[PDB]
Amino acid sequence: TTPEEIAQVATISANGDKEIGNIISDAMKKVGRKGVITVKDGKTLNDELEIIEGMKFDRGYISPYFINTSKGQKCEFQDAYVLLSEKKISSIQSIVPALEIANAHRKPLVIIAEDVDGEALSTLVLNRLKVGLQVVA
Amino acid sequence: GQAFRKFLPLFDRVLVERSAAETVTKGGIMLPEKSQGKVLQATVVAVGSGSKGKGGEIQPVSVKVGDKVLLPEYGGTKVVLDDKDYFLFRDGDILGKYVD
Repeated sequence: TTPEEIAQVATISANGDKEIGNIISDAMKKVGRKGVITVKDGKTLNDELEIIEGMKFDRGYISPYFINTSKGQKCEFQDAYVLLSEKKISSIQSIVPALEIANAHRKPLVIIAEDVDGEALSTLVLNRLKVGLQVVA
Repeated sequence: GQAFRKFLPLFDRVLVERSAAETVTKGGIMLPEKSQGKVLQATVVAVGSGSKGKGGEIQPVSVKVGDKVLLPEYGGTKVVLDDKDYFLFRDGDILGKYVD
C-alpha cells in the first residue's frame, strides 16, 4: 500500500542498497506503479533518474537550418501547429497550403512525416532563411 | 511581317518571350528557382511573312505582335537577342491566345 514498502522491497532486492531502493521508489511515484522504467548504463559515477514527459521520439530535424536558439543547437516553438503525414512530402503542392495556413495564422509549423524530399525541403529551408518563417521538419 | 530588334522570322515561325516565372505564392511563400518548370505563357513579339502552302499570295499568321499566347509544352527554339532569351515556334504550334 505505501511507497515505503516499495522502497523497502527495492532495497532488499538490491543487496541492501538504500539509494537504489529510493531511486526506484521515486521513479514509481513519478511515473506510476505500472509505468515504463528502463535501465541503461551511465557515464557518470552516480546513479541518475531522468523522466521523459509528454511525447518524445528519437528523430531529429533533417536539415540543421531551422535552429533558432543556438544555446544547445535546438529549435523551440511555443503554441505551434503540427502537420502529420503518413507518406513522404515531396511535391510543392503537397506542402504550400500548410505553409500558407501557418503564415496566415502567424504560428510555427512542425512537419512530422516519413521524410521530406528535395523540392519541399528546399522550399522549407528557403522560406526559413529568407522570410524568417518559423518551421521545422 | 512585323519585325523585332534587328530580327525577322522567316515563313510562319513566330518569335515570343516567355512571361516571368512565379517567385512567391499568394500568401508570401516563395518558390525555389529550380522548381516551377518553364512558363507556357508568352507574348508575341515577332511574326513572319507567312506560309506558302496555298498557291498565289501569302497567308499571314493568325497572331499579331502584342498578343498573349499559351505555348505548347515542347517545340520551341532558343534565340539570343541582346543577351536576352526568346523562343521561336511555328504558327500552328501555338495552343491559343488570351483574348482581352
